[PDB]
Amino acid sequence: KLDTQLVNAGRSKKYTLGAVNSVIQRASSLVFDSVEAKKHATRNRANGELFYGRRGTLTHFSLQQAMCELEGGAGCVLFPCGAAAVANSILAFIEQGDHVLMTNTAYEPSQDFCSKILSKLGVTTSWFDPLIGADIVKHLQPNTKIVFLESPGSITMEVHDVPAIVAAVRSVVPDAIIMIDNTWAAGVLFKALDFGIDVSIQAATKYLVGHSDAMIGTAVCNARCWEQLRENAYLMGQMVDADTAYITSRGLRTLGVRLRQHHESSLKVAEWLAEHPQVARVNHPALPGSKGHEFWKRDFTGSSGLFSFVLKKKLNNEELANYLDNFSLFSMAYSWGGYESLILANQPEHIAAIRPQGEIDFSGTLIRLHIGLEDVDDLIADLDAGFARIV
Amino acid sequence: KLDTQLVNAGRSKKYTLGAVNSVIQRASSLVFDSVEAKKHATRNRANGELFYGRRGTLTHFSLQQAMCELEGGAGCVLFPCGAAAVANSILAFIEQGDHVLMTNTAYEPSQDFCSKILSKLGVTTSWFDPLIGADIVKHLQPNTKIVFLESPGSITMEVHDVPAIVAAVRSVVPDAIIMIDNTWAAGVLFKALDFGIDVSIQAATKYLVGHSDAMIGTAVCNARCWEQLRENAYLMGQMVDADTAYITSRGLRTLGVRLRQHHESSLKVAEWLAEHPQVARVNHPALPGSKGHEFWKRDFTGSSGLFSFVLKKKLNNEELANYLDNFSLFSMAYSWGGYESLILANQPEHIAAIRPQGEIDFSGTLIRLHIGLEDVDDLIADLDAGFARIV
Amino acid sequence: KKLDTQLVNAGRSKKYTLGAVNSVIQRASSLVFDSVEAKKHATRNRANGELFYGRRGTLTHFSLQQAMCELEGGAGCVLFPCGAAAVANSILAFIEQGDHVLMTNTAYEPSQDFCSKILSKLGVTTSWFDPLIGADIVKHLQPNTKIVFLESPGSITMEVHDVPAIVAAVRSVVPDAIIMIDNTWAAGVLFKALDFGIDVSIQAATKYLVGHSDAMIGTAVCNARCWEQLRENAYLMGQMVDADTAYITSRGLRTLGVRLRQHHESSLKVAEWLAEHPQVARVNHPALPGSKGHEFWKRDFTGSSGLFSFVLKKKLNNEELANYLDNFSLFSMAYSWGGYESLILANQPEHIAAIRPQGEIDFSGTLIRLHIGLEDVDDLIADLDAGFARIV
Amino acid sequence: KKLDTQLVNAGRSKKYTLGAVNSVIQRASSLVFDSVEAKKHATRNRANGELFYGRRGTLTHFSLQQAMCELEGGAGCVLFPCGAAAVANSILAFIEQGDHVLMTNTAYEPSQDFCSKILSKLGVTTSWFDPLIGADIVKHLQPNTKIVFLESPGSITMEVHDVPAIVAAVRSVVPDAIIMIDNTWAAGVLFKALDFGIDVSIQAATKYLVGHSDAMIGTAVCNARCWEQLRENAYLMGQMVDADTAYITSRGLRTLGVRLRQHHESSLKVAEWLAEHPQVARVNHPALPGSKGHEFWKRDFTGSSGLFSFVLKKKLNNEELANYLDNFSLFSMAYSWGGYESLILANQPEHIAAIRPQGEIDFSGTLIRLHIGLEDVDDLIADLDAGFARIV
Ligand SMILES: Cc1ncc(COP(=O)(O)O)c(CNNC(=O)CNC(=O)c2ccccc2[N+](=O)[O-])c1O
Ligand SMILES: Cc1ncc(COP(=O)(O)O)c(CNNC(=O)CNC(=O)c2ccccc2[N+](=O)[O-])c1O
Ligand SMILES: Cc1ncc(COP(=O)(O)O)c(CNNC(=O)CNC(=O)c2ccccc2[N+](=O)[O-])c1O
Ligand SMILES: Cc1ncc(COP(=O)(O)O)c(CNNC(=O)CNC(=O)c2ccccc2[N+](=O)[O-])c1O
Repeated sequence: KLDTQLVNAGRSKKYTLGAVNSVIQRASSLVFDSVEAKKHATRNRANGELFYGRRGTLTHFSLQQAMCELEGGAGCVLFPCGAAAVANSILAFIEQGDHVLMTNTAYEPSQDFCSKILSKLGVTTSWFDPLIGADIVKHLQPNTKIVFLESPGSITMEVHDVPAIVAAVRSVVPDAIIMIDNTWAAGVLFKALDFGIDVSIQAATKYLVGHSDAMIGTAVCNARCWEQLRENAYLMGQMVDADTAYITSRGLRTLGVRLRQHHESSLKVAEWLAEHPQVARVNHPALPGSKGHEFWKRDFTGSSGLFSFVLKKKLNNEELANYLDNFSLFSMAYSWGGYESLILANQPEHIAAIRPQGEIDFSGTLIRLHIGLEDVDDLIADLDAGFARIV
Repeated sequence: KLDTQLVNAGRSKKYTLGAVNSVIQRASSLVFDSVEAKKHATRNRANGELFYGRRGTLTHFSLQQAMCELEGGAGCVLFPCGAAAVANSILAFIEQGDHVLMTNTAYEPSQDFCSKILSKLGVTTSWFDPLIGADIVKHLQPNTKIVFLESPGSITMEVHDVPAIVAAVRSVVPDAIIMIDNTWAAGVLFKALDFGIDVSIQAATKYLVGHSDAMIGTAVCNARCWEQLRENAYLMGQMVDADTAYITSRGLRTLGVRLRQHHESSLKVAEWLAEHPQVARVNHPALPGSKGHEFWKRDFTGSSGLFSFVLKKKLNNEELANYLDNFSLFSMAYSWGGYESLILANQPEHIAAIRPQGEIDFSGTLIRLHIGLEDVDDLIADLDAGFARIV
Repeated sequence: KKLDTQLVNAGRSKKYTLGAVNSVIQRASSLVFDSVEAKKHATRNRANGELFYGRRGTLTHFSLQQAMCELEGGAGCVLFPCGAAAVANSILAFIEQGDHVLMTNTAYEPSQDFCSKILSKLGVTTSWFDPLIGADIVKHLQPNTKIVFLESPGSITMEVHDVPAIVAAVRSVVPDAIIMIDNTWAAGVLFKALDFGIDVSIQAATKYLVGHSDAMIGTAVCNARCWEQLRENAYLMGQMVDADTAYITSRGLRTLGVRLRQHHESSLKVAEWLAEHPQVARVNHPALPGSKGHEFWKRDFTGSSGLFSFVLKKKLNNEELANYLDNFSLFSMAYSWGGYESLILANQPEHIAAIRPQGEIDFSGTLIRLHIGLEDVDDLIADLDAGFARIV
Repeated sequence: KKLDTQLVNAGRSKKYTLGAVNSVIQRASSLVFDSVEAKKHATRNRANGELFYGRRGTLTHFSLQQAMCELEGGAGCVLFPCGAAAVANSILAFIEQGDHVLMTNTAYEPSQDFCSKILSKLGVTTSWFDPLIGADIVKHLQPNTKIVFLESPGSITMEVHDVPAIVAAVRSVVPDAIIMIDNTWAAGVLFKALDFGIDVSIQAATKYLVGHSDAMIGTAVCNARCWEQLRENAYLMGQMVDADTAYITSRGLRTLGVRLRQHHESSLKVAEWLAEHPQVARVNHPALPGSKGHEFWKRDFTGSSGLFSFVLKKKLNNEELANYLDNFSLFSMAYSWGGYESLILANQPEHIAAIRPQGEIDFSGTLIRLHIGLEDVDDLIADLDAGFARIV
């Protein structure tokens, strides 16, 4: 039923108004026909009645309903991009004197938000290994307000044991807010809220949009946390434009047919790479032997198309250039989750610098691939030609 | 030359590409043709070279150039709405232990951001009377990091003596960042940076857009402050979508013909109201006798169309309804700065609650009007019929 | 009740705005019927503003249509992908093989070319008339004249028709003719075509109504007589415009008064200054005495827009033309006009003689067409003035 | 080189993307010339992908056009505001008074109506042929036959043409005929019309190419023979589409393979289950044996999309029709199809007989047309199954 849910999510008649898709209602001012009307809207301004564009229009409410049904939440808070949803969801719950506990595999800007913004506001952050599981109790302080997960991890793709972490956190700091950047799973391949996580955050920019042309962050919250996140994010003026909400809603419609192709293609490339003479290791959550694969197999209902592998060699600059500058199909760029395939390289030194309190365990150049919707054999061909350029 | 500047602002060929208007480049991923290319973009990622959608596309850079030329700045930082530009421009400059000094006439959500978000981050806020001028030294602490102005003030429309406040602030706390919400002036009727203000902030939502259908905040910064605001806002993931940037750029083109009509019409209504038997006072910066009018006349090059007046009576609920529910032309709604005319009422109690460390000096119902582009005599007719409903 | 109030409010009923200030943007091809009964009711009202199929329009189209009928005083508005589409398709909707089309020889070139290249091969003939022919138009009417096509002011050369005299003459000989006008210069509002007994007022909404040179759309506002046939026959050619464009056009109306007053004030000031300039032979601005049909402009129009032309005393050679046109700081070379920015275009008399069928030109120097936008008028005059310095 | 790779990359050259993954959206009517020389060069290349005027298109149009020529193997793509506009205007671009149009009687109703209501009054006649006539089409050719109009599978009833036999027969008698096809069902890609010797492949891009039921656009991909005349004559009717829509259509291509594979797999599964259902008399799915022209589908197509129909054993009365159609949970009633969602439409044999000129229908029960979208196929079968329960 996921495919059916996706097609229908948020498409109530009060939002579509005769069309198939939600209307696009562009507004700041929302007009009250009367003082009574204005009073009614005012009491329901956080409850899907038209009140002010900053709180949203029909189009925003449609997307919010859809995200709440897809991720099993009480509310969905919207932001101009994923990095805004992370920074602002964390800010919404902290105060001076708090502690933040974040996976050391967190997306780099999520780490930087912590080390550069929070630290000057009297909030401390420390970090843990993604495979720590129930041993995360070691790192929990009496002032731990936030435990921030990302499964699979950015770049190196380690999958957490979420149930073990959650049980540990609840037993030691029940007041903590547990958050996850669940972008890799597009929110639907790993039902974070069903595991006792409080807030599931996405760079909706990625798979939800699906086309590399609109930026939006979402935070689906359980009932415990929705009001605080919603009201504090509002005080920060966080919102997303109506047209971007429309396009994200529209992305959901093909999310299933897309994710199934990204899964099938990326796993095939990964299986091929793992057997390649020029390849040291492959980090793909779906691949047997990858870090946390057991958790992926147990806790997820699918895979997306982002993963990485480690070359046997550490490429020098000339080799790096010969490798990356000559691809026919893979493009160099940041972000992922679109229809096209992307490639990026990270040297182990670069990764060592964004693994706080951790230790890197590879020495070759790491290549991150996003496998899009091109023919998978064309993409294999392209990688095979790349391996020839560096033998 | 303002009219000419507005027509041409940010319309360089590298942005328009053969068209009259800037292109609309929707993107998250921006592609690097080579490793060298990627290195060059990386060093120039805050300097108008394509790097990542979060930093912006051609369309964002075009708007940023235009805002910088119109307000005489080193840089323009973009946000999803005005409330986001205020909250995030202030956050960008504070740390735990700082003090914020804000006019007590500041837009309510700007005050709330302070009292509800900053206070829990160990930052204190206090407030001053808008007409305080050089006497603001009274309120300056050795830890005052931000002095936040809004001229004219929200709702009651008091105009600051900006030169006197700035001189006082500089002489006592030279390290302070002086900020203004300059939305009423659309940034161009009061050249805030030329007065020694560090950051000029707009709800671009208002006059810059001009049509009540796109939300966007801007912060034009001098060279002293641009980097910090830009980089810290980025760490908060602040941005605006490409299409909204396009539409804001497009708004500028008619900004002059619009503002001239809002000035001419609103002043005529104000002159009429000031002579009306049912009216106690009129708060219009352009009107002789209004609070700070002398400063407006000296420091501004024009007026917009937002102002307020005070009824001789304090309307009861039945009267409020009879008055507001029966207008033909004025609509009830929040925001302003569009092509249409709006009306809102505030009771003195409501205003008393958002004037921290101040004292209200009126007792009748306050009516805030936004005078749009309708025929001014039609709008007078509509108000005259409204006065008949409450005699 | 004044035009500015009309412009702000046109089309903005709550059934289209749904709480917002502007109409909603309803993007759709499929429109869903909740029941057989609902489907049957929508079928009955499919050309009557009930959601039935995207090709017939959505709420966003209905809003614009309502606003256009209000502004031009029409019974209906038919929408098209651009001005040229509204012209070609409004003519096509009323003709049959064996009909005759009578068109002003000052008509926009593609409108003439549609007649001469498309209609001719469908057994429909066209002839042309001088825009100042007035009551003597009777001389050009045939038994089979189906359409009389006006454009006032004319394209490029700006001649104003004596519309009352023309309309009275046509009605006296072929009362059942379809009289159409390309009313783009006036933006449908500075000249109220339907009050003058014209059947169809056509605009490239691309120009003034949109106002920003970034969307294309044609409109045809019809009296009650002609609406059904134009609408149904335009529908059979699949003519429509996208919902977003309809939104932007409605949004354009909002500032149309403040923009046109500026275009009027500025262009008139530039035209007066050009009239006094030694390098200028003649100025073709409808608002200016000595301009063809000025007298009809004064009587029949309530304003001027920003488009006009003037004739140089010299006929520039290619080198002087480049010198002149290549070195402007504020005027740009471009087609279209009706936007916020100022534009310049040169035409040699030989070029204009070639698109004046069955008529003669009245000038021999280089003709410059100006669009005066919203820039400072003195900056614009300084730019023009430096141009003259380049060709003395 | 496979279709999926093609789809992801079609039209995405750097001169159109400018650093982004997708083409830029260039909204424009005016396109600015920096000099007389630049203006002269743009004039020369105005139908050749150089920015000249918005009506000819911007970078966003050129990108789509390139992608369409690549996908359908054409020399050019002409763009139109909707499918119906691409049909009416592609036919109009090639005819003259005294020509004859020969069209399949299974052609989309508005395509027939254009012929019978518009072309007839311009001295152009039309006749119709059974979609299975194959090589016997020679029998319907006239000395003056200018156009032969195919649609395969046919609208509603889904009959597949034996295109090779038809094309060979037409070429043997009137080699200079213009053969056109409405190729919307195949999305231009499951049947490569131009490899079959057809001159013009027309789509309502509104359907599969856009894929989401929220933009309207027509395309006509032309061989080298026919491109200029279709393009220039379509230009004279002011035919274009807005830049944003062109963007969205190009963006639609990106997911067209993953969507069509799903539509194929799901619709085939539903069609097989319907074939076995007791309340079902016949299933018209091209992919299914016993369906008219299935044999030509198997030989000539590389896939199926999600649109098909089936015929009930009963002819439903009005009460049963309401009962059936009014109570679906996942299927919606709507026109158009080719989107992500599932749709249902009923037609009575009397309705279809009325739009089958010069031919007979082959069924007598109620005909149901299904669009199978991206929902779970078993959920869809449960919805259909509950429907049958409502009319047993
Ligand atoms: C898991 C996850 N979570 C949030 C975001 C941010 O979303 P947004 O890009 O929509 O703000 C992302 C964005 N990801 N982009 C990429 O992984 C590739 N880009 C980067 O790594 C990048 C780009 C620009 C600047 C800096 C970095 N970086 O890693 O430091 C994410 O991967
Ligand atoms: C001077 C100034 N500065 C910033 C903003 C906010 O910009 P944004 O609306 O684009 O976020 C505004 C927005 N103004 N809106 C209005 O004055 C009318 N609305 C309100 O007062 C309002 C609306 C909704 C909720 C609360 C309030 N309020 O005053 O508390 C502003 O006036
Ligand atoms: C009075 C009038 N009426 C209709 C139209 C057409 O509008 P559209 O551009 O929205 O189709 C216009 C168009 N105005 N455009 C120009 O002056 C510039 N462009 C051209 O003239 C042009 C452009 C493309 C192809 C052919 C020509 N031409 O003049 O032959 C008009 O001036
Ligand atoms: C094979 C084929 N070819 C062209 C078009 C037209 O596309 P457009 O809707 O983009 O013009 C279509 C249109 N498909 N639309 C439908 O099945 C639903 N709508 C209608 O049939 C309809 C709609 C409006 C007016 C008239 C009709 N009609 O069938 O007569 C098509 O099926």
